[PDB]
Amino acid sequence: AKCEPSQFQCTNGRCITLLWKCDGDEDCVDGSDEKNCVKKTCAESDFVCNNGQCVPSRWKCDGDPDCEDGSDESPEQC
Amino acid sequence: AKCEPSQFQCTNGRCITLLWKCDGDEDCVDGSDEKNCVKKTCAESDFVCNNGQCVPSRWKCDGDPDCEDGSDESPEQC
Amino acid sequence: AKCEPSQFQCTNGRCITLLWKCDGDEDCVDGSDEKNCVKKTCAESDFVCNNGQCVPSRWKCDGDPDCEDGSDESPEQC
Amino acid sequence: PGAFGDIQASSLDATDIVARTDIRLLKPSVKNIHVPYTQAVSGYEMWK
Amino acid sequence: CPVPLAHTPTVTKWFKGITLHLTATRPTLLTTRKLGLRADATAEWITGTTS
Amino acid sequence: PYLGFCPYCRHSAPCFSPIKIENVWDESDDGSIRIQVSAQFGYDQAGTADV
Amino acid sequence: VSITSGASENSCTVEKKIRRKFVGREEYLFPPVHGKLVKCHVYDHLKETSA
Amino acid sequence: TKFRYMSYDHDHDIKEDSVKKIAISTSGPCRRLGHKGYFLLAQCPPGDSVTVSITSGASENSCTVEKKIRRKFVGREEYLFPPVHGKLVKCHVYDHLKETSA
Amino acid sequence: VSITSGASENSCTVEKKIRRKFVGREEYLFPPVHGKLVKCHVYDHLKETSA
Ligand SMILES: [Ca+2]
Ligand SMILES: [Ca+2]
Ligand SMILES: [Ca+2]
Ligand SMILES: [Ca+2]
Ligand SMILES: [Ca+2]
Ligand SMILES: [Ca+2]
Repeated sequence: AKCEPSQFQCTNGRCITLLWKCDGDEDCVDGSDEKNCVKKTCAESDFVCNNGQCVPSRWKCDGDPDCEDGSDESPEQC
Repeated sequence: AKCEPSQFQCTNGRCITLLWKCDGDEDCVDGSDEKNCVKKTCAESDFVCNNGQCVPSRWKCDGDPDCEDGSDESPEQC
Repeated sequence: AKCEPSQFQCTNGRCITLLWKCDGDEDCVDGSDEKNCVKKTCAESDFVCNNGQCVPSRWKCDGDPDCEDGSDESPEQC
Repeated sequence: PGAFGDIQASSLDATDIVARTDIRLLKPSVKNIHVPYTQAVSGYEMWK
Repeated sequence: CPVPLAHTPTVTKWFKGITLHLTATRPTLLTTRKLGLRADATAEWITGTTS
Repeated sequence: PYLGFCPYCRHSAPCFSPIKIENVWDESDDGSIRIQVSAQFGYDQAGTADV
Repeated sequence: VSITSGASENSCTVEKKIRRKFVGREEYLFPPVHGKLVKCHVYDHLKETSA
Repeated sequence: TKFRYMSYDHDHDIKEDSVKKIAISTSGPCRRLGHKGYFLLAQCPPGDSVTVSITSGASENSCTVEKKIRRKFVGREEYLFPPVHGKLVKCHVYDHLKETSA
Repeated sequence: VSITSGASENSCTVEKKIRRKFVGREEYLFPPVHGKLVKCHVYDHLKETSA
């Protein structure tokens, strides 16, 4: 039957939700996010937040945070 | 006689909606806008927009529109 | 007693309103505002409005009214 | 009051208007000068 | 707190009964009961005009 | 112009205001409304007219 | 009705049943692009007019 | 004048911001009647949810909670605006004076 | 949808029954944290995808 996440079984026999497959929070002792999944840090003109989310080049300080961590609007750089 | 629009049967025999008459576009072939409505020709207490629309001159740049075409926020100064 | 304002009786024997007990606008000659409520004035770090209800001068003129009478945003004060 | 035609006149411009909208007024309990009035919602509105 | 007073209801009277001409724009909870052995109380969220 | 007592304004509790609603009409089929208000519009302190 | 400037940031409002209004016998949120024109009444914008 | 919260920053320290940058809403914006400690007191129009929010650069996140904040009224008539004239009846209101203890 | 820039400040609108909907079998105002991860469909915010 479907596992509790209705998704893939990891190496220890647990199964994990794809919502966690590439979150960088390795849900299992071996596998999960440890298995290759794509991340690319955008163009060199753009800024990047604590969790690795990019923001557009013209929004590095503008009053509206385009990263949900707020990094593109912190008094540490604005 | 009154007809389709309940407006005016114009000189060329066309039932034209008077809702368009006072618009600056000759709806009928002859007449219509030729029976020119009150273009007031406002004094310089008002600015004049691209439509020739008069609006209070202190609003020529303020961040909020006053004319239908918005010329009262035109990049010609604002 | 519990008559016109269901509240108190003044020294003239009249029904008088505890809602109208503490407010600049005073009432019956005694059995009224004279035993004042907490009308204590704040410290000198607080701006004082025309009603005498103080509010922090850290605010005062800031584009957002802080007194009941609105005194904190007056061009007579800003 | 509250029926159709609760206000009437022979014409809108005439000054001989007559009506019976059950207008009644109460005591001004609050300090602030007032004239508390209670009446039927306009009978013209109910008929509409 | 202030609460409104709905317009006093014109009362029409007849043999062993009353008709209340209620006139209130907002929902108003009318209630009534007899003073006999049985209260027979009633309640209705009257709206607008009604009899 | 002039002032009046509104059932409610900036700080809820009924208070006096230089801007007060006297009547409201909504008979327009387009649903627009025409407001009578205690302030005066289009006139200066001197009473001269100005939009 | 509310001003938002300087000390005069005051407001004011009364209870008006400004329900959605329409003309004709077809409900609409906005007048449609077209299809029919019917006699209706609106408050005109020409402030020179007197009601 | 100010409020304090634990920052997302990884050194885990308390950061401050001015209270005029807080807002509360349910449908339209509420009025922040008073605040004290980790409690905000506000008057809000009826709605199906409550929302608290900040409007301060990086600190512009917000939180909402499902709550049936339906309109209610003292007395016996579903009045929308508090009546200017009428009977005064016993009602319970949260005392805006933050010293009061609930 | 509106361009609030002020430079060409304008807006457009159309009628649409944009009514809140909910996958599953219980009404909710917001996705509650705990419960079955039932199958559902949502638009991938990755603008490089194609419908
Ligand atoms: Ca994971
Ligand atoms: Ca930004
Ligand atoms: Ca024309
Ligand atoms: Ca303008
Ligand atoms: Ca007093
Ligand atoms: Ca202020």
